[PDB]
Amino acid sequence: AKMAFTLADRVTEEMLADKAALVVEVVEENYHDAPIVGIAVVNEHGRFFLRPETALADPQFVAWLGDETKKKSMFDSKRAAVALKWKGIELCGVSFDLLLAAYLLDPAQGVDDVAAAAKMKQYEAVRPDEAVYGKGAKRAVPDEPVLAEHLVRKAAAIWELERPFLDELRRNEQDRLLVELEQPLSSILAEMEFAGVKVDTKRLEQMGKELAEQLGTVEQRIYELAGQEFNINSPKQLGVILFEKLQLPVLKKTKTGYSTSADVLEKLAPYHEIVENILHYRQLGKLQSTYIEGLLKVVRPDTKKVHTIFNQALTQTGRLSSTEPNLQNIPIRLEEGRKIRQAFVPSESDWLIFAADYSQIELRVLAHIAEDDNLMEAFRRDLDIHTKTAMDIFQVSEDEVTPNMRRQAKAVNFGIVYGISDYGLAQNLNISRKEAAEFIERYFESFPGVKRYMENIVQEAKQKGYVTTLLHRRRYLPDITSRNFNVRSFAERMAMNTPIQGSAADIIKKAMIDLNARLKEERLQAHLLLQVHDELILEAPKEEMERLCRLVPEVMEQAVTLRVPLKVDYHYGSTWYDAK
DNA sequence: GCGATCAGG
DNA sequence: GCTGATCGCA
Ligand SMILES: OC[C@H]1O[C@@](CO)(O[C@H]2O[C@H](CO)[C@@H](O)[C@H](O)[C@H]2O)[C@@H](O)[C@@H]1O
Ligand SMILES: [Mg+2]
Repeated sequence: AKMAFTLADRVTEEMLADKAALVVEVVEENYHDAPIVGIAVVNEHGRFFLRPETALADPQFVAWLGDETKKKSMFDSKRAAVALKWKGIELCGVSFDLLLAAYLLDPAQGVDDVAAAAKMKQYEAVRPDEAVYGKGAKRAVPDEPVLAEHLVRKAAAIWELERPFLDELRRNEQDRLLVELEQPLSSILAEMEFAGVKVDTKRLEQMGKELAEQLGTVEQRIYELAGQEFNINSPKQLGVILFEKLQLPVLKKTKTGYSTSADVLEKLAPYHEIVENILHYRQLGKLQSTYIEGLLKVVRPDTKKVHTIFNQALTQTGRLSSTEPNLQNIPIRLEEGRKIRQAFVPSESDWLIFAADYSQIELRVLAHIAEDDNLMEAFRRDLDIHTKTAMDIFQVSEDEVTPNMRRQAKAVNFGIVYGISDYGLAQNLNISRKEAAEFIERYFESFPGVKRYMENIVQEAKQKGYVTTLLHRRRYLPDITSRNFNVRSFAERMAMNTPIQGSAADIIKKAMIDLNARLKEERLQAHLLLQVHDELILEAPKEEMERLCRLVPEVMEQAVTLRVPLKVDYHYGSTWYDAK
């Protein structure tokens, strides 16, 4: 059953054909400055395995890799491209990425390796990576014979699977989504990750010192009020102190014990002074452990930069995710946590951070897809959407909208943007499910077009089995037919929400591609560093700010043309914190 | 390893 | 509502 192939000791001309399935294996999960353990090539002439030290030192092979006219089919090309960038080698001509193809066909399958993608087309002549490399403290690279056969089988699977995957994408009207959006985006993300973001470690360390002192003060105060010392970080130990020793009311319980989440503590604060201190401790501890110590752990000592990895094939909405570190959830709401952003600085002297964000892109997308007259008019007038929503649902003039009314209208809009249930809204506003439902009812009366859309999209999901986005991304919802109210309800809200969130994801991805093309045409040194769902973060020479102030918003606003305009806000400064 | 927690959009 | 990082405890 063994698969034939040549275990080459040298690179030959037949290995450099203009079309091939290529495997440049990086076993380490985090591929930054990571080892390439082997290379496999499959083309019209045969199957070949090459030792990295050999292939990567060969001028012809390196030239072949960087030749845009020599087309390669791969799985997770970004991983290979980045690992190669760290070695000063350019990878060009990737015309098909099986990971991205599988992801577009069905994001819910969780395809994470060639074997998983192959199984989608009943191809099983390849082993899962985990079976070959193991996992955890057991994860390691097998002897050459085992490694070589695995890489060749993966290349062979890619070679065989390109056509059927492209055929199905074509049927789904997703061929352009792969070739014109996701694949070009993959290269841009590779550049962003490789560039990394500079961190002011001295500043971070100084902050940690301060928090350490503040944590010590609050920590001691907590034992003072509790009358004893315990592990505040232990929900179990803390639960004992709060609900047994101090006799605080049990307003909520968890699957295993007493609930001590912030929302619960907030309600208990009036009963005892220890509560506010626990909350403060929680806040400081979160910053210290996750955003100070955690960040410092992944900063590269030599360059002082962090190189995140964007997972482009994970979410069912089309959004990106960020890891090691996660740069999509750096604090900003509270001033104390916001200061963390002062640690993210430009990578060069006299450069600045530039940040541009879409203003309410999700609700604008909803106005467009639902063709709701009221919502479209609101955005055409560039109204404060929360104030407008409050005016409509509570039936009052703009002057009559109170701060509490706007806050609740804003919560309703938040619920619409993320597709939360009436139960979730009730929880967020600390009201009854019935009152939350009444708010939603009033909203649909004010925005009948949105109501019709939500009804129609649910019916469409049930009829076709999936829902789609502006650029044809797809999400299957098998649970839409469940006879279980909760399971079905969740699916219906995803049917409602995915076209909204997913289309917003499509738009910013296209904006990134359009922006990089524009930056190159204008020969600006400015470059993308991060994407945080509805915002783009760049760095550039201070002398390019004025040009970026006009260029970036324009490109982002013109990425697509909707029934309502798109609006982009922007700021720049010496640190990410200052780009506000 | 996994629940409980909390950060962002 | 989701994804990722932390912690404590299995
Ligand atoms: O290279 C990213 C790419 O690989 C997958 C597996 O095919 O994820 C792996 O690498 C990520 C970055 O280190 C990890 O977060 C993840 O746990 C690991 O399996 C894909 O999901 C991703 O698109
Ligand atoms: Mg915004």
